[PDB]
Amino acid sequence: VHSYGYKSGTRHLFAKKFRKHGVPSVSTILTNIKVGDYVDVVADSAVREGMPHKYYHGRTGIVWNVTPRGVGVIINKPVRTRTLRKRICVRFEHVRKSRCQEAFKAKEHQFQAYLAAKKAGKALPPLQKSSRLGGIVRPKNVEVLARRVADYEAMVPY
Amino acid sequence: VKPHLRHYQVVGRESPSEKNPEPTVYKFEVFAPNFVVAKSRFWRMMRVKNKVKATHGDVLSCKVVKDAKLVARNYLVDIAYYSQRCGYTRMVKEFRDVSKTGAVSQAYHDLASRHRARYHNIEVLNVKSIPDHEVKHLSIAQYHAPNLSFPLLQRRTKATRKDRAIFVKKNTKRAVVA
Amino acid sequence: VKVKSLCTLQIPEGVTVDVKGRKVTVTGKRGTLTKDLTHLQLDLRVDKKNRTFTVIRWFGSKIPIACLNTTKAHVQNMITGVTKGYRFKVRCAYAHFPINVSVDGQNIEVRNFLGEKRVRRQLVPNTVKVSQTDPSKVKDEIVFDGNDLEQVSREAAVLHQMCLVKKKDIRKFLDGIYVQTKTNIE
RNA sequence: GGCCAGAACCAGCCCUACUGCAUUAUCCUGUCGGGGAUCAAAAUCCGGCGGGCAACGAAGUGCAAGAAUCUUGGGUCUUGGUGAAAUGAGCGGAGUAUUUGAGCUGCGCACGGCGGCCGCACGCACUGGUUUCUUCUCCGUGAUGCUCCAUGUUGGCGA
RNA sequence: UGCAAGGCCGGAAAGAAAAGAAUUAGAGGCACCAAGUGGGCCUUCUUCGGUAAGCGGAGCAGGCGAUGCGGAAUGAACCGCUUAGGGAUAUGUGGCGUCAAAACUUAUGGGCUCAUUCUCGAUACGUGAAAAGGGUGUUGGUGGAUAAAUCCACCGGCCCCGAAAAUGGAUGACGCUUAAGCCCAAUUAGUGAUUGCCCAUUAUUCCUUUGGUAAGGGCGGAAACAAAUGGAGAAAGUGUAGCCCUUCCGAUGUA
RNA sequence: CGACGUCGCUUUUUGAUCCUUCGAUGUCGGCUCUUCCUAACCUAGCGCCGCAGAAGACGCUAAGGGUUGGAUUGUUCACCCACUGACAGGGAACGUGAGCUGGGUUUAGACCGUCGUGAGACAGGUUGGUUUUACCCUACUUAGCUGGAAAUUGCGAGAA
Ligand SMILES: [K+]
Ligand SMILES: [K+]
Ligand SMILES: [K+]
Ligand SMILES: [K+]
Ligand SMILES: [K+]
Ligand SMILES: [K+]
Ligand SMILES: [K+]
Ligand SMILES: [K+]
Ligand SMILES: [K+]
Ligand SMILES: [K+]
Ligand SMILES: [Mg+2]
Ligand SMILES: [Mg+2]
Ligand SMILES: [Mg+2]
Ligand SMILES: [Mg+2]
Ligand SMILES: [Mg+2]
Ligand SMILES: [Mg+2]
Ligand SMILES: [Mg+2]
Ligand SMILES: [Mg+2]
Ligand SMILES: [Mg+2]
Ligand SMILES: [Mg+2]
Ligand SMILES: [Mg+2]
Ligand SMILES: [Mg+2]
Ligand SMILES: [Mg+2]
Ligand code: NA
Repeated sequence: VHSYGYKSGTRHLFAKKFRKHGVPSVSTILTNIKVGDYVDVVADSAVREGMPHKYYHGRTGIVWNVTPRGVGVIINKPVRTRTLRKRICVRFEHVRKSRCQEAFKAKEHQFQAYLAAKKAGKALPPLQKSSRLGGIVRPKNVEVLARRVADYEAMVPY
Repeated sequence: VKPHLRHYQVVGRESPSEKNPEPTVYKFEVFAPNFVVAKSRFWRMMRVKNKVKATHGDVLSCKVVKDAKLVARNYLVDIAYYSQRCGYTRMVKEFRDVSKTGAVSQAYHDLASRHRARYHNIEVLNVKSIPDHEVKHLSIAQYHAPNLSFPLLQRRTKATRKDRAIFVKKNTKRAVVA
Repeated sequence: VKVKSLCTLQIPEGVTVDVKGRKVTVTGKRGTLTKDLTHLQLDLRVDKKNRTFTVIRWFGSKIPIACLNTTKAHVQNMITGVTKGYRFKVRCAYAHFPINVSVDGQNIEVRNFLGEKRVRRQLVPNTVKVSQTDPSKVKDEIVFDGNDLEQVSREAAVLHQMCLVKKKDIRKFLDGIYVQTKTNIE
């Protein structure tokens, strides 16, 4: 019956997309991974060397150690009543830089720029207004919404 | 008794966005017990017709339409109802009533009685006051007679609730237990 | 429902129709007839000056409306019976065994029906007169006479129904007592 | 009397009465033309056109905050009392006023036609004015009482 | 002077703006020592094997077990609600012809239905009783046709036929048919607005108990004050007849 | 009457399942005896027939009544002989063992055949092989005694 090997039930998981087959590209090689960075662990099916387990596909974590051809990532895994910090070792081809903190970093930089503008006395950008406020609506065209006899005939096939 | 359905005119639209800066404004005719049901029916119609969801639209008005002065009239109600085996069945009926809301409520009761149809499976297409000479059904046309009269027979006349009794003398009005 | 449904009948000069509580009585020459229609619940009016009998149904469906013409036909039958009466002529038809019918006062005895030894006896009510036509004019003919159509018939049928062929082909063995002519007496 | 019952009043509850604001127009009228049906009509019905509040027990439509104090509602054998600290718009002193709504109004500003003019149902500021009718407002009592218990009335029954 | 790492010294900090721009009956962590469990069973959906099975096997989550209470007459598990011990007042599911509380059979609501020996129907779950097929029963649609209104096909609704088992029997019993049946809609009825009524171990509130991850006050006798003829007590306190007072919240339960 | 299709019903058949019972609910047949069902064999009506008569077929309402004697076999069944108007089908813990009987099944003795090295095994054959208890409570069947309308009481008062 069902077996329990390392790669059981990965027929659609460890498969390349349609017309997107091939080994990793040059930009994947040239990417710099540092300790403390956030990375997504997505297995590249074409490499097959250093592939993570099927559980860690799609999980993101922080790299804890960098190695000539490998990367070690701390991934949270819930077992029973607590989550463990599993340190998995993969090849560099199975990790992508994570944009999870992109919005937070942009918010920090926006705050710093706003403080700089306030200190320098430059005029601040106008504040946004909610769309949930009231107002007078002047309609360009007003239509009548009603059910017609033809709708049932249209919905009835043959 | 006054009708259980009220005439609502629900005016609404989609919330303006960058793709639709000036959305179309739709007016809707509904007969509903309250304005919450009126708005629910309006948004159902907008979703199934104009592909507009209630979460992405707004309502400019949900007012009620006052009834005209009470006059014995003929009301043509074009209505439709859904059944599982029969699909959508559309019919046109004539009613004798004094108001549009009264005629539509009478139509809803008639559909429930004769076809086992509930409020949420019924869509009123139109209601209008038609002349005497355009009435097709004889059951409605029999009330157009200039001299129409009839006696009240087989009437179970009940006493006033304060004067009702359990035991009454046989040929007198004296109450023994009351 | 239909607010008003009517049926109107014309009363001849001799006969007078009287209605009271859905109980009709037609009195004229040759006798008097009475019918109890209290099970019908209709509005029965008689205009004596115009000699009309009207039966009305108010707010009636098809089932209640169906009784208007039945009541009109019943009253017409009573008028016709009071005026001219009813006469039913039945004939004894046989292949081999003659059917001997003897008529006493209000009593009919049938013998030798298909050779049977059993005698069939029928008692006729005093409101219906039974006679036997002499064989010189027409063979084996029995005449029922009376004002009530429902009473003149039934008698002609209890006579037909008592002489029924049993345990035999009825395509063959066609003998019996059959009503040939229904007519009046005046 | 530490019993039974009834009426009073307090306080707190819990029920009821008493209603204002906003809406309406597919509406309400009149009058013409049609159209309809009649013995003739009228009406149902549909167009113009002129008005407009169906009008507050108009509407069964939205929301209501109206001191049961004026103006002795009811209930509490569903609470505790009988003033052993009554905190009261309720007591007790003063005063005839006070401000707060509704009218009606000023100026600027928002707001609405239409492209700086017109409107403005009366928003906002001047806590603007007016006072025409609508309301009462203002003061007052620590515990030198740590805690608990202890204070009516009218009968019936108990000498 | 670049990177990488470990520091150090500054700087700034809506302590996270505005755009619908969170919420919390949110003290986070961290040990130690143990007990019962380790036959489970029911559903809603998803699902596999099997003709199925009150059959066997899974998924997610609830529930019985372990648990009463109010309701479906009766029923482990369905509906409502979950349980200190008492009151009042409200409800929920379910009801308001009698049994049986409540329409003393409500309306000044609209239609539909007549069912002769398992005797129409009326409680979801619970085919915890039924189809294929038929009806010139009645009353509603839809499309034609013809001209005093007809008749032709076609779809509903309720009723009827299909529809046979063994003790006498089960809408629940009686009964009901101007329903006490069915579909819809009211709340005193075109009068003037927006809560008919009746039933919980539920809600709200009141009283008492008990226990807190409980919250507070007071505790240096305040001055006075015999009897005959206001009184008592006041403990620096886990647990008592609990030191006293005030306040809040919880309270069922098999192993 | 009826393909091949299609929808049922039944629980007199086997199967499936494992819910009850393993500190025990007497296990086949027969006999006796009552009762119930109807999907009606006879018997009462009545339709229809390819229904002349006679004899039937098919259906309808109806379960009031009836439904036998034997040969072989433990049999239920089966089959045959014979009578009859007819010799219908079933249910009641596969009705009925403190009712019987015990032929069968299913101990221990023994024989055969086949199987086993054997002791032994057979859903194969054969022969021989303890059927306990009511005096209890109901239920039935008869047999006595005796109060009671506020069904014992109120004095609580209703005359076919
Ligand atoms: K009292
Ligand atoms: K429960
Ligand atoms: K009704
Ligand atoms: K306590
Ligand atoms: K202590
Ligand atoms: K036996
Ligand atoms: K051997
Ligand atoms: K043997
Ligand atoms: K033997
Ligand atoms: K033996
Ligand atoms: Mg165990
Ligand atoms: Mg109550
Ligand atoms: Mg009662
Ligand atoms: Mg203490
Ligand atoms: Mg406990
Ligand atoms: Mg035993
Ligand atoms: Mg036994
Ligand atoms: Mg019998
Ligand atoms: Mg047996
Ligand atoms: Mg026995
Ligand atoms: Mg025995
Ligand atoms: Mg033996
Ligand atoms: Mg007595
Ligand atoms: Na994939």
